[PDB]
Amino acid sequence: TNLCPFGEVFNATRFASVYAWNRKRISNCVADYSVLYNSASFSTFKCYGVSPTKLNDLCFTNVYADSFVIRGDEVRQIAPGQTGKIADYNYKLPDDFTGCVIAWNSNNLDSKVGGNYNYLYRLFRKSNLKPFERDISTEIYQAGSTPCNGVEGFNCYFPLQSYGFQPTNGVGYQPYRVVVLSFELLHAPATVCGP
Amino acid sequence: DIVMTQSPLSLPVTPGEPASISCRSSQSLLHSNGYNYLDWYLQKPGQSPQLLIYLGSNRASGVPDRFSGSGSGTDFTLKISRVEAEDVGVYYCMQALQTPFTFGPGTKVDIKRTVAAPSVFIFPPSDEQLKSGTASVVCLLNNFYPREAKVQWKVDNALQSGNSQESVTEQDSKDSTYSLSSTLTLSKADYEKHKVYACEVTHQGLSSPVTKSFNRGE
Amino acid sequence: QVQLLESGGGLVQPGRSLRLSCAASGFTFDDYAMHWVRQAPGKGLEWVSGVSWNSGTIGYADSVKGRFTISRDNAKNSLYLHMRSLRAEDTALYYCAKAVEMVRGLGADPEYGMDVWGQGTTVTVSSASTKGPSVFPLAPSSKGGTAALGCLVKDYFPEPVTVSWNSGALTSGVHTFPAVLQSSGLYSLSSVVTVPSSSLGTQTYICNVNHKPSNTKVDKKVEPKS
Ligand SMILES: *[C@@H]1O[C@H](CO)[C@@H](O)[C@H](O)[C@H]1NC(C)=O
Repeated sequence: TNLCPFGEVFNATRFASVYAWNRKRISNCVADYSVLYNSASFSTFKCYGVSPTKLNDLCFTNVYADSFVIRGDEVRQIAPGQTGKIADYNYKLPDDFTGCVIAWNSNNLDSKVGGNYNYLYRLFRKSNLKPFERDISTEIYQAGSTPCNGVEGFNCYFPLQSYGFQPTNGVGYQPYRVVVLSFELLHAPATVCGP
Repeated sequence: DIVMTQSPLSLPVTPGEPASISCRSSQSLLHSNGYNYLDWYLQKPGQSPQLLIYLGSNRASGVPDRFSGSGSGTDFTLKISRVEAEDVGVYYCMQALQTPFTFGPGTKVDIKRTVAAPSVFIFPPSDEQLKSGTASVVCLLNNFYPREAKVQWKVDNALQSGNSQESVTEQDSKDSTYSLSSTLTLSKADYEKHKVYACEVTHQGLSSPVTKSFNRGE
Repeated sequence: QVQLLESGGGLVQPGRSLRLSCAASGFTFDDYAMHWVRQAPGKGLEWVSGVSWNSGTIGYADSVKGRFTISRDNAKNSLYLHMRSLRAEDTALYYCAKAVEMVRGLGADPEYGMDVWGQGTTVTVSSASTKGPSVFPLAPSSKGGTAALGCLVKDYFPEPVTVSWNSGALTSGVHTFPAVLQSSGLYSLSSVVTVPSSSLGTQTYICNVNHKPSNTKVDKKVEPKS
């Protein structure tokens, strides 16, 4: 009985920005879903494919953890449906999702006193994303009918925009840390599942 | 936003003796764990730098047992017990507590020898600088120890600044001496006006600063 | 064996962008926090940026904050650094270094220990058309012992030029100083050799200047003029 390292993804000191969400594999474990549900620190624990109270007897071929940091308001855009902006340009969920989303407030940690800069979010893309596609590339993006010769006027704006994350805003704007678990039962021997 | 300092700024070492270097900070790096987060880094002449010590005093991997690290609070020291011919270059101390990190100005370690005095020469602009508007004067100092020395560019007692620059070479491998050279550039409007131009050198080995001067219109 | 290869260098006018890339080969790329560290020309090092083991950046330097943008990719084992709105003060080498302590191997997570370093690139910025060197003589002072004479190269761009003396044979007594930078970006340097003065007035001394990008090999016969 060798437990699996979830503690290395939830208590990590640094989380990736939304447009470059971290994507970690987990395999060859005995995952303990008891802690992840009973905990009193989360503020949004949701599961779509399988209700939380029966995760102790479902063996998956593989499991992935996505991790990132989003605005407090926009946490209502991480869902199969419920499209919008962030789910439209940065991280889109597949429609037949079988997984869970865990979002909790981190007002104290991820917000500095004078104004942070390490967190950026995408804007101004050519077309809406497709499920799970990661686009970390930065290229100067065009407004309308104008050649893009490397510089910004009323023609080509730089996509990424910077979060402020001031420590004195209302509850609707302080950062929220999000971890999305995705389960997979591909044709292979079952490895990871609870005791 | 943490500023360090190092001491001594530059020291000459001779192969077969220990040496000690001190790095000082502004805020004590004692973390809650009780570990100091200072690191000591080395750079050889002409290569990428390399790690010496991490976590205050824990010796890095692959380096010999001739280095020692000590200190705490806001003062740390590195001591080389038996220095050799392959311990010359630059040393830095780097924090790891409060981002962004920082590097010290750097200590310059070299090989010591007997003190020698520079030889001084002057060089006026040629006739190719009489049909081109640009006038350049060069003062040359060769075969001197140690690294420290300084120059005044003097024109009719009217010291100048800004326009005169300088450059020095590496330590000669055989006799361990340095060479400095200063240049002064100007237009074709004042060069043919002032008469006596002088390069003044100050160095420890000379009793008084030496002035080498030339006059216009031989 | 562990390898860290970076690419992206080249002359770039001020007010543009670049995208440096560092590729790692020989270890589990996900258990090591990378760093990007500049190195000014003939000066001390300077930390620029970093990234932890979960693609979470750890802040940039105080004077650079606002433009640089770091990014990671564990699938392709790569670390990219996008760089926008340059100025003339951002010319330097750039190394990509690796941390030492693997994550969760022992309080907090590790970030120190820049142990393995790749050979950095040579990013530079300037606005000046490629111009050829100008060669100037430095005749002996004609004042005992051995007197020195040389030649000075001025207003050339870019590096490197190569200066020899007597076509290559004369090697004992040569001195050449690194290329200092000037007001308009056109560099300058000089070389000097010391020879016996009693042996100045009749012998032969020539310094040979070779510039590769401009494709020139000029000759200069240096002798006292009076
Ligand atoms: C670290 O993770 C474990 C379980 O995931 C739990 O104790 C808690 O989330 C963290 N521990 C703390 C905050 O002390």
